[PDB]
Amino acid sequence: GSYDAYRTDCEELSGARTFRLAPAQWSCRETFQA
Repeated sequence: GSYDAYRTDCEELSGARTFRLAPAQWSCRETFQA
């Protein structure tokens, strides 16, 4: 994972989302705009 430490968030948002959908929906979408 961990594409220059940017998508290291976004791999939860790809899978772990089912048990997150807000506490982690706070980085991939805006730290680099997906």
